[PDB]
Amino acid sequence: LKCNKLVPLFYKTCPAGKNLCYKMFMVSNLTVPVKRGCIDVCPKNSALVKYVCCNTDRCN
Repeated sequence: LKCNKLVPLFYKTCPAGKNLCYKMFMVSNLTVPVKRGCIDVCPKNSALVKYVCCNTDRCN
C-alpha cells in the first residue's frame, strides 16, 4: 500500500481509509502520469483526463 503523491513529491504508505492507488492525467507528450493518490473509487475515464486505479505494490 505504498503509493506516491504527484511526481515531484511522491508519498509512501497510505493504509487505512483508502485501499487502492489511483492516477489521473491527460495526453501531453507521451502518455505521462500527472496525478496519483490512494483512494477507493477509480471508475470511469474520458478522452482528455483519464483516471487509472492500481492495486499492487509500486501503486498502493
